[PDB]
Amino acid sequence: RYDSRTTIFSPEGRLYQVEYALESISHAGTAIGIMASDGIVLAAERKVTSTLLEQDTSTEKLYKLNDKIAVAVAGLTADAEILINTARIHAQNYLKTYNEDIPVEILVRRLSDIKQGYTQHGGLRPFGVSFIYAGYDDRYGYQLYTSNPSGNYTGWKAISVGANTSAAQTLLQMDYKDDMKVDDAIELALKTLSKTTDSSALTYDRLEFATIRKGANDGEVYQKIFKPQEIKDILVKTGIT
Amino acid sequence: SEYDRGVSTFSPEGRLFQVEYSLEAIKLGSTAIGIATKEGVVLGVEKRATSPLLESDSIEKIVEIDRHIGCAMSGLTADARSMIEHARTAAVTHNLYYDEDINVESLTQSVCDLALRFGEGASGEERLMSRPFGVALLIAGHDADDGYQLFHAEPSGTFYRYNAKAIGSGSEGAQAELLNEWHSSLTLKEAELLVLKILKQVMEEKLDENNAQLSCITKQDGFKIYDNEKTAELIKELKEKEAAE
Amino acid sequence: IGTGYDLSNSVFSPDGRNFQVEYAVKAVENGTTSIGIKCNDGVVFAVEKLITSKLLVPQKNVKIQVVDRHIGCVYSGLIPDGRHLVNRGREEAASFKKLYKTPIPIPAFADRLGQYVQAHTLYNSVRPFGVSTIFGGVDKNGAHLYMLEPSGSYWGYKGAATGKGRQSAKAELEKLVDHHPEGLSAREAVKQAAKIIYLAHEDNKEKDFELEISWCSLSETNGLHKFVKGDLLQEAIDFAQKEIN
Amino acid sequence: GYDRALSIFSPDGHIFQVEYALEAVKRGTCAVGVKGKNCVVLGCERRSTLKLQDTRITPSKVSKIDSHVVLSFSGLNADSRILIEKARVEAQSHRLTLEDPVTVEYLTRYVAGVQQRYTQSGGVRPFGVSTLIAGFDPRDDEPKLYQTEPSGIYSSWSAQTIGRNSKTVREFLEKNYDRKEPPATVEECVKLTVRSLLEVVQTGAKNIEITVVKPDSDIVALSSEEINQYVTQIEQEK
Amino acid sequence: VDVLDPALLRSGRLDRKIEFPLPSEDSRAQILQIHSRKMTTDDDINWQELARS
Amino acid sequence: EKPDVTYSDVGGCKDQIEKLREVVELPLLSPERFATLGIDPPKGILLYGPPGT
Amino acid sequence: RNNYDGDTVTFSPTGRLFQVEYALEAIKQGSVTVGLRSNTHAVLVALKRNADELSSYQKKIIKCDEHMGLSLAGLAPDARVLSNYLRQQCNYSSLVFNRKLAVERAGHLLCDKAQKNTQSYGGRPYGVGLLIIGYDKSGAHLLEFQPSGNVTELYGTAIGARSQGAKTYLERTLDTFIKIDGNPDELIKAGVEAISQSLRDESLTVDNLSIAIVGKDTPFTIYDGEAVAKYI
Ligand SMILES: Nc1ncnc2c1ncn2[C@@H]1O[C@H](COP(=O)(O)OP(=O)(O)OP(=O)(O)O)[C@@H](O)[C@H]1O
Repeated sequence: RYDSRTTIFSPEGRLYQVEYALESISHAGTAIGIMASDGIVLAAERKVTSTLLEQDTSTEKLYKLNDKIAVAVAGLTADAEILINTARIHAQNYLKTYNEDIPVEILVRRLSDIKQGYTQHGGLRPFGVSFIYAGYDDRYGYQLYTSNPSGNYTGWKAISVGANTSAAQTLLQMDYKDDMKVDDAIELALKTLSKTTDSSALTYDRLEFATIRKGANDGEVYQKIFKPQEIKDILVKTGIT
Repeated sequence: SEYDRGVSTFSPEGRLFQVEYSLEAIKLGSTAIGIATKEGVVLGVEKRATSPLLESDSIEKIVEIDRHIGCAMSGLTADARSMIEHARTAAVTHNLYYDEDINVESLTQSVCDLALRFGEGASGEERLMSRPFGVALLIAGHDADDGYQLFHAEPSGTFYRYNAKAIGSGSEGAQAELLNEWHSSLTLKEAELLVLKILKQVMEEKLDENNAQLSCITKQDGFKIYDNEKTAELIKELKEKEAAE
Repeated sequence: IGTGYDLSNSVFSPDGRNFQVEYAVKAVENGTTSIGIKCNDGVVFAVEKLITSKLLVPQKNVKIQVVDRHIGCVYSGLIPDGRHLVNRGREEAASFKKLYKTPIPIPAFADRLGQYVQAHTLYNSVRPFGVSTIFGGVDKNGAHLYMLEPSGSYWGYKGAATGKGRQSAKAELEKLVDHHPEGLSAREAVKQAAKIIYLAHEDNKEKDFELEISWCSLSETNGLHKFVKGDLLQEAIDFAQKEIN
Repeated sequence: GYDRALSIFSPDGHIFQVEYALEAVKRGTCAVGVKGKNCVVLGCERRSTLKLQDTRITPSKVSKIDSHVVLSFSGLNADSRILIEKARVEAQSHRLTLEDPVTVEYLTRYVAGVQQRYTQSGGVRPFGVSTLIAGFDPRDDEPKLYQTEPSGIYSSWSAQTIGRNSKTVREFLEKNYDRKEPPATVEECVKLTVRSLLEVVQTGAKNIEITVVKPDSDIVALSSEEINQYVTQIEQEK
Repeated sequence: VDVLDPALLRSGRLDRKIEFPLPSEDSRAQILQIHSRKMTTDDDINWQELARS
Repeated sequence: EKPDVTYSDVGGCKDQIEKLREVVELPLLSPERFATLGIDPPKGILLYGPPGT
Repeated sequence: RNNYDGDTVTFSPTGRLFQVEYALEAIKQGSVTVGLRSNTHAVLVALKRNADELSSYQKKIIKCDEHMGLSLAGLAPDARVLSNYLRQQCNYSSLVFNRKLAVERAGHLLCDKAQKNTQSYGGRPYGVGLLIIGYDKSGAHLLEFQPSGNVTELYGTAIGARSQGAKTYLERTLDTFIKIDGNPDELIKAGVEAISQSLRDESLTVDNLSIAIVGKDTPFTIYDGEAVAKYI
């Protein structure tokens, strides 16, 4: 085998390290980002739950990297940690330098470059983490992206990474309508998350949620994390609980 | 084997098989022929095309290192960009330092110094190139003091002066022909048709100016890389000569 | 054996040891008889330097080297490797003389040398030494002789011996303690060294030897290191010749 | 086994990494460059995967280095990314030093030089990308189309295909194209570039991407509607 | 030495275990000599010098 | 018996072919020289190699 | 095994290095040269090998300085790096101490240099012998450099291919050529006879002879062509 390092290729010119790093994302739970006309909703899944586990101090797969762009996380979390910080620091470096907030495409481009750079040179490991970037910039309004652990990005109107990628993708696109209401965006997220997930009863503590809107509080990109007691309500509207 | 996985590791023969192997890279690249005369050295080459869409008039394999020092090459061109780069710098830094023409021989050594570099470090020549060079040069020029000289700079070994040398793919059959057809009585015009005559023999292609390129070092004419018409004219004379015979 | 242990020199075996350091010692076995004879008013060094053929020049190559002007050293094993440890000793010795304005104590030298050897077992981009080094001199607190193993072990020695014929050499030293319970004068311990090395040459009998003897003695060399040569050395030769026959 | 480093050679003199890099190009979609008498059209296969995927926010296969140099690529998308920004800066640094618009020769030679530098090194791989660097200059009216290869070797060719199933597309282009007569008009340059691409797309007239570069710093990227008139024009003659 | 059967590895079936090494430097020169006394010898030959090789 | 093969039907006048001549022909013509030197004349040979040579 | 043959930092079980041993093999494959000396003169005579007869030879003598120089046997790249380091040392000595550094003192620095690449991980070992000559206040000297890096002071030596017949010649005539002092012709003469004996597949020509001589009244001078026409 030729999986000894990033430098070395197989006969066919593929690199196994990239391949393993894709597979790493799908051994941690489903993550779904939906863009809609009236907001972009992010929703993610808890791969951990113990009866004495707490998860009310923090979301372990959602970080705001700037006051206008936030990311949902899929992969190993230690690997995740390093990069979340690198991105958020780079964001504010842009803010310091230009006195305005970072455009989405630059932010994604920076992290895929860093991730590729670890493949291109040295001994350092590639870091298999897939971020779903949901942002607003005046270039293309709402923008939903994801980053590959292969170290490039693609724009989206919906994407799912994490566990059950095939399952999440067809289900989301079947009930996609070009428009989409932000309430329906929420309703859809919960429905696809139940089916994918092997915990029969999808409760609010198995859910992370944020909705991102400039259609609420106009002239201002406002990202808002839902609290448990709000998540608890919407489950009763979708009839899970 | 096992002695081609270390560059500081010798064979039970006392040799380096990493280096040995780089000789076969030199041989892999297409044939180059140089022939020194008492009037100038004529440097001819082979090129290859697979499509006519290849611009054959805007590719390099005879390169100008100075206006009186020229070179041919054979082997990997990835390695050659770097090799030719170093050697340009030396000629220029000599005129920087001195206001006088570099020596052909002296240039030959400097090139081989960059060739020596296989790893990192080493005193009196800090090594920055990480693998064996896969490129050789036929180095032809003129300093007054030693007239017109032809060397073959060998990254594996060190430099050997030649009075005529063929490298590349067609080297073994050429060398024998070049024994029987290097003289101390060669003229520059005759040398020109000689080079083409030897090239054709070992070229399994068609002789044309599109895959050939003559050039001379004549110290009174400067380094002149030839035109397509000019070389075409030499292809034409060659054919009338050998038709009569 | 394999699996580390003898392939790397910082990796330990289940035996709690390293087999490469045993191999470092084995190269000492292969090296030639060197003794140091501690005395109560000096120290004496003798060495057997074999003669390979008679084209060699007489008394012009040694293994006796000096540090400062009062510390003699001689190494057995691998010759060019043994030079470099003494050379490294000099650089260390020089630093002591700079900072403290005084010659080095022989127990100070023994500590610094043993750190240098021990370092070459902590890294794996390094090779160990493969030499023992008998050394010592006279200082403040008198004469001291130490001997350093390629192991990085040392202890004080009333007699030190290394090289191939050291079995004979160690027995003769112990006889020397018994016959003279002060270890004899430094003048006669030179002669005593010659009788040892000649018997040690019954283990090396196939070729010829050259006896080089040096000393450093409290009042017989006036606290300085010098080579033992001329009528002193001629004496040693003669005493030694007499006493084998 | 001699395909483990770029400091170990085979008895034939190859570094299989470069050879396996050329197979990597083939993973990335085709790109085709063809020059005319007063233009170069740099045309490429584009991918439309899903309704969710966009085009606005979803990378183009053409990136414009500057206003008088353009660049297409084929290979892995991540590798070309670092190379393009790197290429763009190099292109700027020309003007910074010299104060002149970037030469196309200068650009192909440095950019593959970055590739070359990596290949020369044994401790790091180079890129797995082959590019087309096409352009003009405000001084020179001669149209130029250059190539890079993953070895860090740059070559110049009148017309070339690289990328996915390039070889098959190549043979068709040889025949129609002549060094004695390239396409006279721009529209005709485009028709040939399209005829070549039809082959790789199978069907898909949103999947054929056309860009045109002419001298005096004219770069245009053609509307969807314009690309579509060619496809329909080529089917009536077909 | 690790193909020796356990039958004979028990005391009183072997008692002397006697090692033959690969001829050392001093040993090569002597072996070479006897081979050389089947054919003509000359003053040219120095076995010590062949043994080093 | 008596092949209809010579060193025209073999290409190359290889190194092995030059050492091959010495084994068969040379001590057959003259066993005198071998006797005097004090070597016992070559008569065994093993030709071996990859297939198709 | 020869699994200790994979490194330069790993001693074998018998306490050898295979790396230093293979380097001895490379001297043998290298071109023959003879050193010898007298109290007042020292000479290297070396066989100048061409790759063919369109090839105009190769210099086997590198001038180190005006009182030093070396010849080679084995690797040509290797002779080149250590010649650069050695030349720097001669310059250094002359710059800082106003002095022609003793041959033997010079030779301990080149010995270390070798052992640097023996100690370290990376660094190619050296697989060349150099015969060093010089003439200082302490007269002529002759050193034989090893690929180990050991230094041996002899009155006479030869290394390279077929060089053992030249050692048997010199041994016999050892005391003869030493006593000749103030006569370079004879010492020169001796080095020619030695290297006659070596020959196989070669005959001496004018341009196989390179004689390098330093002495009591002689600069380091390398003699070639019409000046070795009196000694062909
Ligand atoms: N030396 C040669 N001259 C001409 N042809 C040759 C030569 N060597 C091999 N060939 C061709 O190869 C054919 C088959 O190989 P051949 O019988 O010579 O080989 P081998 O290595 O002795 O074989 P095997 O493993 O079959 O015993 C011959 O019939 C002949 O045509």
